[PDB]
Amino acid sequence: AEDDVVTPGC
Amino acid sequence: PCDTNWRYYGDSCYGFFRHNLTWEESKQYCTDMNATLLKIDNRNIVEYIKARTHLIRWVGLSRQKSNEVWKWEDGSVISENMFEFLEDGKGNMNCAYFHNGKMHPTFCENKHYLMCERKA
Ligand SMILES: *[C@H]1O[C@H](CO[C@]2(C(=O)O)C[C@H](O)[C@@H](NC(C)=O)[C@H]([C@H](O)[C@H](O)CO)O2)[C@H](O)[C@H](O[C@@H]2O[C@H](CO)[C@H](O)[C@H](O)[C@H]2O)[C@H]1NC(C)=O
Repeated sequence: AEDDVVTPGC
Repeated sequence: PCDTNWRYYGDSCYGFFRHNLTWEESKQYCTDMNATLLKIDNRNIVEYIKARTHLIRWVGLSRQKSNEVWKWEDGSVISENMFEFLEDGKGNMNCAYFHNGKMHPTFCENKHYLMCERKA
């Protein structure tokens, strides 16, 4: 769950 | 009960962070977030964390000197029935991380990812 979290740019 | 994207488990709220920080920097990071580095004091929390992450992450275990006891951030000495989960280290490896179900002593000035804990 925690390792592959892809976050959008701001 | 938890801030957004902090995971609600048992008593507490867990935050996970991929910043490459030294142990002391990680301690401060958690403190800046009104949290502390993790206490892995029982089999339940071992399995919870293990199920959730496979990357090396710092926990709140350190010793003042290689010949002194390992302590958690709350001042408590590591429990007897948790020694099974602690690998042996060399001298001057005085900080520990969690990786795939065990804790490993390493250099405090090495950098790793981390996670933090606070009450709900
Ligand atoms: C979007 O954020 C990610 C970091 O994601 C996480 C993390 O540290 O792993 C996800 C965690 O669940 C979250 N934790 C909590 C408690 O919410 C943390 C937390 O939001 C921050 O750590 C607080 O600062 O965030 C990346 O930082 C990502 O940046 C990109 O990272 C890539 C590989 O990870 C690569 O390095 C890219 O070049 C880099 O930009 C960020 N996304 C963007 C586009 O900035």
